[PDB]
Amino acid sequence: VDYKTFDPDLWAAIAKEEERQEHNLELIASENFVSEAVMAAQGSILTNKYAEGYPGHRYYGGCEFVDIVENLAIDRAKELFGAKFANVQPHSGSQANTAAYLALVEPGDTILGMDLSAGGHLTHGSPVNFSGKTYHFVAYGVDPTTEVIDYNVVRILARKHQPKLIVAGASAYGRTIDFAKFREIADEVGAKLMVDMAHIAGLVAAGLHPNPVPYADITTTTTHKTLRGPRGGMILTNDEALAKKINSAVFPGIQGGPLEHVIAGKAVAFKEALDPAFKEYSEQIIANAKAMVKVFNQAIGTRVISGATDNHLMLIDVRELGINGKEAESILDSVNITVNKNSIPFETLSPFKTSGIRIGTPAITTRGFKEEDAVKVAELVVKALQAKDDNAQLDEVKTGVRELTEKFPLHK
Amino acid sequence: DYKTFDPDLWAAIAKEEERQEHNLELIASENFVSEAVMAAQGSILTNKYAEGYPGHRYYGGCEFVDIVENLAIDRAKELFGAKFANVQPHSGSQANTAAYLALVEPGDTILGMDLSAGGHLTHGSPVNFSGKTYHFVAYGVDPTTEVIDYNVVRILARKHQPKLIVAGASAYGRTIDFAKFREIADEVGAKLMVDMAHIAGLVAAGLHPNPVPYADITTTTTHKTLRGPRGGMILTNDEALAKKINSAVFPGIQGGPLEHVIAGKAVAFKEALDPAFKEYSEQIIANAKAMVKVFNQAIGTRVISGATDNHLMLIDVRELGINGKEAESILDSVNITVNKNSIPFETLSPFKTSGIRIGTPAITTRGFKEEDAVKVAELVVKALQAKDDNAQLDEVKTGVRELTEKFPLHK
Ligand SMILES: CN1c2c(O)nc(N)nc2NC[C@@H]1CNc1ccc(C(=O)N[C@@H](CCC(=O)O)C(=O)O)cc1
Ligand SMILES: CN1c2c(O)nc(N)nc2NC[C@@H]1CNc1ccc(C(=O)N[C@@H](CCC(=O)O)C(=O)O)cc1
Ligand SMILES: CN1c2c(O)nc(N)nc2NC[C@@H]1CNc1ccc(C(=O)N[C@@H](CCC(=O)O)C(=O)O)cc1
Ligand SMILES: Cc1ncc(COP(=O)(O)O)c(CNCC(=O)O)c1O
Ligand SMILES: Cc1ncc(COP(=O)(O)O)c(CNCC(=O)O)c1O
Repeated sequence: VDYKTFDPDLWAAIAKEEERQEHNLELIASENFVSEAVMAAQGSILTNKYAEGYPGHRYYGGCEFVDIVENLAIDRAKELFGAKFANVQPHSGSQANTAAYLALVEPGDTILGMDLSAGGHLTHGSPVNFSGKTYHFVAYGVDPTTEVIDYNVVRILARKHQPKLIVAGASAYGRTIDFAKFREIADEVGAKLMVDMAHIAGLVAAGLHPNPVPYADITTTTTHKTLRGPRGGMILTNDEALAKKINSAVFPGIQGGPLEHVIAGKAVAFKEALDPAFKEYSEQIIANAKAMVKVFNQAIGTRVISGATDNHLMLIDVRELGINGKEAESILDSVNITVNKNSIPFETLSPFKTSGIRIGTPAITTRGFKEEDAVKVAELVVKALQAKDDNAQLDEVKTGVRELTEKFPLHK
Repeated sequence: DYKTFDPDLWAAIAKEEERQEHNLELIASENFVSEAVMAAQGSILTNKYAEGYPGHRYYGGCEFVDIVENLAIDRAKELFGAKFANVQPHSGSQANTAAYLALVEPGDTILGMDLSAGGHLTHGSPVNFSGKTYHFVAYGVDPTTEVIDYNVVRILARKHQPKLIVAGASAYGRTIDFAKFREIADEVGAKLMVDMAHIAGLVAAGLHPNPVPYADITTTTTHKTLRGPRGGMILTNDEALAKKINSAVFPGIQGGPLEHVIAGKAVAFKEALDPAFKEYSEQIIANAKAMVKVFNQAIGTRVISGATDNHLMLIDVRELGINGKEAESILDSVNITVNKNSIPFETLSPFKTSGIRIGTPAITTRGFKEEDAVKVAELVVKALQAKDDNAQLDEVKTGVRELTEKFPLHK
């Protein structure tokens, strides 16, 4: 509180954001609320250490204890996911994927990855991203009728295009991904397989989604989604030769000094995820998501892509409400429900309007919501979107949000 | 209490805290951030996805994160006079990655400082993305003076016709003539990029010529002499480049920014706008010059170029019959933390090297003045000359203890 007097404007903004998280329903599928330990590690004196290199082999003196922290994160990662090798230095999921491609393919090589509209990430071959700029991406999508991955189409594309690498994983796909089937297709055309499990990494760790690590040549992930850790990336592999290429790619390939205080937060979160309570959290995530999907399915005007969820998220086509994703987002904001607009498969509008919204349950599950409460959130979402600027209706939605946020204090 | 759930992690963090307390941190690129910076990094801002830029995000709920990031952008602009600022780079390497994307094309010819002479890895080392992605030509320093020969730089630029000239250094103790670099770049039709990561605090305090008026793009880290959290930043005065910089950072090479880190950047920039920061920055250079004088007079330690104009020095340890890695290990055993470092025309591998690098930002932050800097330098000399006399080493340890007890850090 002493330093808060020196910079009133900044600490005032941080206080508002704390209230915002307290008083809104955070439904961004890729968000979560980290523990106090995760925040304490990020707020620690480890921010002061330069530690270029890897544990035991640094380019600086004085890394005795940073080496303990980083090996803590590596070892717990290997235990969480069954990988023989782990790199915990990527600053983000985008840095992780950048180094993974460096260890797997050459510039210009052909890569088969999920199309962004269908659910793939920017770094799975978007042409405004390094991935699409550096490599020759062929995109697979979802079936127009079922809106799930057609693995025959993936195989057809793989045979047609003879990719060096197939990428699986998604930012906006609510369904189980068949990594074994992907491995089988990659083997038929002689390609490598990279799996980006960033969104489902927590569910994988809890055994509630098939684990890609045994199948993928390289597995990448973020630490800050369903894994409920600090923001950052990680790279997993079982091949010792790839592990050497990954480590060289991360540093001195594309990064310099690692963020050791963030890596401390990773070690914190990995140990939390190894706790048996974490598995109960993860099942609650899926139970809550399925509960909301059921509410959204019964409502006309919220159309759940593929009609179901197997994991933490849902993609909602809002077009039949006469709105686009950007306006659906702002409507829900005006009643203190935070989502993001999101492209849906076969998206026809720009990535800034879109035809839908995305909703995920990890953050409300973390603050304590159960299925009854998830159901109330979805009902509130449907009500707000059907309101059509009936301000009385909207204020009732605000009331229900207020009841939910008071029933489940977060930072209080 | 949450510390009881993970005793191994929290013990390691506590040991690192004592280590910073009881060792002399002489690593030129390190510092000790304020309680406010750590509090900002340890805040709830880590929970926010904020892809995009203030006002134009891909997520809901960014009203207050937008305030924070604009605080950091605006303070960066007031500190350095840049018309545009990008505060989202996760690191200095990410900053430079986006800068190159905004300036040149893969395979283009870039003229950057050789690593041994003092340049950074991202200034064209062939094990780095820079050397792999672009055709780098290196300029170095004169062998006799160990400072930059700007006529040799002009000859190289004329000969190789680079699309881009990069100036800036990780281990160069002397003033860089950014005006001269701009002039050379203009003669051969090149763009100019300046990576001021090490001197950014000195630049902010007006103690090193400011590159922002000269460089097409200026990159920096926020965590060296700027005494901020770990991260990068990209500055420019050109509206077209600013747009290319922003697209290069996101969605070019990053995803969501680290908003708690950007909060810490905003904290640190306001600290640097305070007049005490200028006195801190002046003390940095005074302490560095004080140590250089000790090293010059000591037999066995040779200061590269024989002088410093900024925060750091390269010490050629070869006359002591050791290499930089051994010098690093000796000094660590007496609680002095340095890093081995290549010297100009380095003949050994980057993991052995012929020297060590020493900088004063961190001991200056603990409060050291020139008298105390002189004692640090004398202790470094005593330890490197100790040569298996364990009694001498114990005396060095005692002197380190007197200094760290006199200038408490985390206590
Ligand atoms: C993380 N990300 C994401 C993703 O990567 N993949 C899916 N399926 N869904 C999502 N949802 C949320 C988020 C969306 N991020 C995006 C998505 C698309 C773009 C994009 O194409 N932008 C272009 C054009 C933007 C425009 O026309 O407005 C650019 O030049 O920046 C830029 C950022
Ligand atoms: C940040 N960095 C640095 C730098 O970039 N530039 C200078 N002048 N001085 C320094 N000092 C500290 C630090 C040193 N970092 C380095 C320096 C050199 C290398 C390098 O050449 N590595 C090679 C192999 C080196 C070897 O033979 O051991 C590699 O394949 O990884 C890798 C990292
Ligand atoms: C000291 N010295 C030096 C050195 O001895 N060794 C190295 N590696 N590097 C350097 N760098 C700086 C300095 C030498 N610099 C130069 C650079 C260029 C020239 C040069 O081309 N002079 C020609 C004239 C060339 C012309 O005008 O056509 C000559 O005949 O003197 C002569 C000397
Ligand atoms: C599958 C996947 N991979 C990589 C990333 C990139 O991580 P960083 O933002 O840390 O670079 C994301 C981000 N997904 C964000 C979202 O879905 O909202 C992702 O979903
Ligand atoms: C001039 C310069 N530019 C970029 C970087 C890279 O920043 P990151 O480590 O955050 O990627 C460094 C690191 N210099 C580290 C040192 O001198 O010890 C640097 O000195």
